[PDB]
Amino acid sequence: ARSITMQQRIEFGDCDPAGIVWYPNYHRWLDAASRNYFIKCGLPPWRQTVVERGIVGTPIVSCNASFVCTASYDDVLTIETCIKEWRRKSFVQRHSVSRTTPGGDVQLVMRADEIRVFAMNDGERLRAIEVPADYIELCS
Amino acid sequence: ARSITMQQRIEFGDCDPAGIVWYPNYHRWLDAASRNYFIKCGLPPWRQTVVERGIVGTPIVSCNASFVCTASYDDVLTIETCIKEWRRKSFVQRHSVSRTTPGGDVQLVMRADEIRVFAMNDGERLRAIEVPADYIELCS
Amino acid sequence: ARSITMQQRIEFGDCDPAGIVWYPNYHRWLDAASRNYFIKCGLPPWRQTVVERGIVGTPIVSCNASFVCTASYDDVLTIETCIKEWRRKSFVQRHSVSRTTPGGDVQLVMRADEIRVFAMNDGERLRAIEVPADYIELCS
Amino acid sequence: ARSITMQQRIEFGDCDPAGIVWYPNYHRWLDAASRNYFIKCGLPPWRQTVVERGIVGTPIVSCNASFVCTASYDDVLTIETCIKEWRRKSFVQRHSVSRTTPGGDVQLVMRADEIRVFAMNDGERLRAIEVPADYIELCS
Ligand SMILES: CC(C)(COP(=O)(O)OP(=O)(O)OC[C@H]1O[C@@H](n2cnc3c(N)ncnc32)[C@H](O)[C@@H]1OP(=O)(O)O)[C@@H](O)C(=O)NCCC(=O)NCCSCC(=O)c1ccc(O)cc1
Ligand SMILES: CC(C)(COP(=O)(O)OP(=O)(O)OC[C@H]1O[C@@H](n2cnc3c(N)ncnc32)[C@H](O)[C@@H]1OP(=O)(O)O)[C@@H](O)C(=O)NCCC(=O)NCCSCC(=O)c1ccc(O)cc1
Ligand SMILES: CC(C)(COP(=O)(O)OP(=O)(O)OC[C@H]1O[C@@H](n2cnc3c(N)ncnc32)[C@H](O)[C@@H]1OP(=O)(O)O)[C@@H](O)C(=O)NCCC(=O)NCCSCC(=O)c1ccc(O)cc1
Ligand SMILES: CC(C)(COP(=O)(O)OP(=O)(O)OC[C@H]1O[C@@H](n2cnc3c(N)ncnc32)[C@H](O)[C@@H]1OP(=O)(O)O)[C@@H](O)C(=O)NCCC(=O)NCCSCC(=O)c1ccc(O)cc1
Repeated sequence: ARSITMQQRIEFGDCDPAGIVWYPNYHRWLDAASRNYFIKCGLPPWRQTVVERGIVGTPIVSCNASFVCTASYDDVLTIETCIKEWRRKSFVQRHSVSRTTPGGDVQLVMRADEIRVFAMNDGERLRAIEVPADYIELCS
Repeated sequence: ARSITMQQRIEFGDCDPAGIVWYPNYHRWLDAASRNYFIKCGLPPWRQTVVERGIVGTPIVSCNASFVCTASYDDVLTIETCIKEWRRKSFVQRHSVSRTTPGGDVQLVMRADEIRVFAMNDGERLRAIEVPADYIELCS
Repeated sequence: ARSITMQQRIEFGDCDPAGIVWYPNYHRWLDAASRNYFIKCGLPPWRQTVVERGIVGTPIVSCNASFVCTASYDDVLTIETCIKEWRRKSFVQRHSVSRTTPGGDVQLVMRADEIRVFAMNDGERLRAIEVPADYIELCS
Repeated sequence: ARSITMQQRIEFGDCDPAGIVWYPNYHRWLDAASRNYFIKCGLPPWRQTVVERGIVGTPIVSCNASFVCTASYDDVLTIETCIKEWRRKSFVQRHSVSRTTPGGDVQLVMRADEIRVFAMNDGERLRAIEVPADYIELCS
């Protein structure tokens, strides 16, 4: 499937007392990579979609993640994101995070399969919508 | 199993432009609840265990999370944490996050099953260890 | 002046590789204490004020902070917040952060004087407003 | 003085319910720009300096910041960092954050003068040291 890649440098503050990336940081990066995928695919920013069609973004409903090896500040991560499956109102977005050894060897760092949905805010109530056909086309 | 509960107030800054908790924040809270469980169970802080026995903490190796309903600033979350299963070097730590409606009704917000391990830092290399028997006893 | 106090526990993830609170975390806490002051003083949540009168919150325009001593996970901080001065469209909000030694001795950890304003979002443009008289009264 | 520049893209999660960058995020970026300055100037990473000479990094002792205009997700910030003054054990590190209008016009977003020190961890006690002469030379 159509894959988008992005890089992410790890900062000192992104690490814990144990000297490695504090895990919630990976989710911050996964969230940026998720949105980056759609922006690169041609969708407008949520600020615009909300005005146009009520779409506030793609909130997450489920996640399955695995942490394979550690990473630390100064490491440059490479994130590869694709849509694994289009369902009805949901979609599975896969992210593979790697880093390179000075050997030119690519090591898998972590991976996550996120299940998200396009949604609208009906007043205070979040509500999922069927995946827009036009969006599927842009992402194909 | 032995369950520990803790509360967490959601702050304005913990929310996104869509006005609800930005997901990585739940993982920050899950991480605090994970450690809180061990502290409440009687283990010493990692600062001390590292000196004593080399244990740096309990890094995460895998996670399965589901987001059931939204939450926003001023909501007070209740997190319930327990150890679901002791394996060899790993353990499954379950966290249930809820909030209360003014109806006195308890709504499930999110849940996560985290797989972690007790580990040591051998120089720059993180390494898992068999779950310490003494720790299993404190947590029982 | 009217002072509001709140507590904040420091978490493992709130610390850096150097084992102490990573500074941006203090600002997260200062922001929560700022809002907590207004909530405790009786103002409604911004979600409501925006609908009622267009007020989105109190964005920061300036800050002067000093870090006196370190803090780490498990330390319980005590934050004291007050309004130091009401200007025209701005106000100076002071925050004093301390922690206690087991000696019953209170140590100053950090302090910050924040300059904020009540504001509205005119479309995409943030705009400060004269401090509402009713708010000054609630905070007095 | 020797100035180092770096870019920073603002993400959806870096914004608050008011749709603009939540302030503590600027400090995260200022901290990365501070370290980036030293790395670019040729100092080794703190992981190495701590082993070699005990230097854990450059903790902050004071800060004076001003927020000039707002920024939001997708905006690309440009951060310019330099050392404004070398004192004895401390130094003043200035950071100027800007963004560009599609007009090719550069708008100042925020600025901060941070006062930091090179330090060591003597056991649990952080301690400032006289600025290393060799470091001053690398940064010149
Ligand atoms: C999102 C929603 C309102 C959807 O509920 P709904 O309108 O009643 O519709 P429905 O239940 O049919 O769910 C829609 C789809 O999700 C699927 N789904 C929902 N939960 C799950 C799950 N646990 N596992 C698998 N699929 C799921 C569901 O099966 C359906 O898929 P499909 O069969 O149509 O293909 C409800 O699940 C909910 O509120 N969950 C909480 C969402 C939440 O708070 N997530 C955490 C914070 S989100 C804030 C955030 O970080 C963010 C980031 C980026 C961005 O662009 C926007 C937000
Ligand atoms: C942790 C480790 C070094 C373990 O590798 P190892 O020493 O070679 O040993 P091993 O592979 O046998 O794994 C140990 C156990 O984990 C189990 N395990 C590992 N991966 C998985 C997985 N994906 N699913 C299920 N079980 C798993 C494995 O089966 C074994 O369990 P058991 O059968 O003995 O009961 C390696 O998996 C690794 O480095 N993963 C990356 C860890 C990481 O970077 N996590 C994200 C950041 S952690 C920083 C953090 O946020 C933190 C928070 C709190 C705290 O207290 C400490 C840190
Ligand atoms: C806020 C504003 C639109 C105000 O501009 P304005 O409408 O043209 O009005 P004006 O310039 O007269 O400023 C209003 C007042 O601020 C005072 N002020 C502004 N800058 C300064 C400064 N550097 N030092 C001292 N006073 C200042 C100004 O003198 C006046 O005070 P007063 O004499 O009326 O008492 C403009 O300064 C601006 O956009 N600054 C950037 C704001 C920003 O992006 N802050 C960082 C992110 S804010 C997101 C956030 O974290 C947040 C947290 C909590 C919350 O409830 C809301 C948001
Ligand atoms: C840092 C220190 C131990 C220094 O105390 P000290 O060893 O007794 O020495 P001393 O008081 O003489 O201070 C050293 C210098 O700082 C100057 N200084 C200290 N406070 C101030 C202040 N408020 N305003 C101006 N200058 C100041 C002081 O005048 C002297 O400068 P100089 O005249 O020698 O040029 C003490 O001030 C302290 O613990 N402050 C708290 C530090 C803290 O917790 N900061 C917040 C978290 S730091 C965690 C972090 O985010 C981080 C980020 C990056 C990195 O690489 C490392 C850490």
